Amino acid sequence: MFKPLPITLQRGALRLEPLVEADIPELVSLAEANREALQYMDGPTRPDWYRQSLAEQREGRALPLAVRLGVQLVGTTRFAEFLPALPACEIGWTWLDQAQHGSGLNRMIKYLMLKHAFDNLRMVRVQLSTAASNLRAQGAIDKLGAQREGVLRNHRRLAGGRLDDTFVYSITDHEWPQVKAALEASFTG
Amino acid sequence: PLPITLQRGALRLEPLVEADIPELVSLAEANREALQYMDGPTRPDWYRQSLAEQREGRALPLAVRLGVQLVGTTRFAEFLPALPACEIGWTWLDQAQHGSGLNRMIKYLMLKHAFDNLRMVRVQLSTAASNLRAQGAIDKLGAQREGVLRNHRRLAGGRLDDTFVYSITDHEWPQVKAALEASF
Repeated sequence: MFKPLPITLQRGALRLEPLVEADIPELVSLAEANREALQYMDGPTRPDWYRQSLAEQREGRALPLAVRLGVQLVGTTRFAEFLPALPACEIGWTWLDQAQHGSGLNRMIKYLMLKHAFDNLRMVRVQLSTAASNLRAQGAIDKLGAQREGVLRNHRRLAGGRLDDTFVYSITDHEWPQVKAALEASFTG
Repeated sequence: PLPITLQRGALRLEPLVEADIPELVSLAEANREALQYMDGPTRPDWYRQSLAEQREGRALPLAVRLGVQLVGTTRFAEFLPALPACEIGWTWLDQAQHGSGLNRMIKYLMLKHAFDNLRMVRVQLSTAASNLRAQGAIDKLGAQREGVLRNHRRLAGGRLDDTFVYSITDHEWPQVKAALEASF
């Protein structure tokens, strides 16, 4: 019996709050201005993508989050692919407005969600995955301390519809205390 | 995903229906011993769960018949419609078919349907890291190990275990098909 509940996470001006329908126009618009950075995820420029993340939430298959800095929307991320009997999930489907590319915002987001996943939901496993072609995301997930677990062939389509492989990484609950220590050792006080 | 009938001589795979569940549960209870894991074949809700996913477009569970006789079940699940891709698994057969090769011909029929009818680019298979038997059967299919997912499943007694994930791409399918055919 695992049922995910809505969560807001904060640190300073950074707030992760449950995605609602009233956010979709602004997020779609911001994603479109970030079209070229989104070449490795197919969906964030279409309104349907956010409606389907809300549908999955309605069946308790996801907790999609809007990312705000102060008042302004800045992007999205989600917990998803719940394995309720473990419990396990996946974190990803993240994008940020290019004004935040390289400020440690992405790493702070993964930290907040990882901590919530392991410390509060007692996940035994958090999966992270990305396109085989998305080298930047592979390096950021490695620096998280996740371990690559495999490469799934012909497993996703990029923005043009080209077939790509998927790199799959995970953190287990027993290694999380070490991962957590190293992540918080990396944050500016 | 849509209902469908796959056949090969006496072997027939057809969509699972609620009316088959009593006989399948009963037949698995006669094979209780031979089912360490999985958890499922003795539980009617395990079958109804798969029927429910089918109404949501997420699984295609099949009754396995030899002639008119129900001998087991198997399914397609984990659909990725944009690729398209899926997983085949959740197979069990009563012990009269143990070591008879029916398992591999079932996989042959299912893999044919996924690649040659549905034109999938990826068929996934997986098993517990502790299930050495199922690993050897998957190897002999020619499926290539792709990943080891840690803490990815609970075994029948509840303990955490890793999952070995394998796949067959569409380009490997010709050779997989020929090697399956040669072994019949």
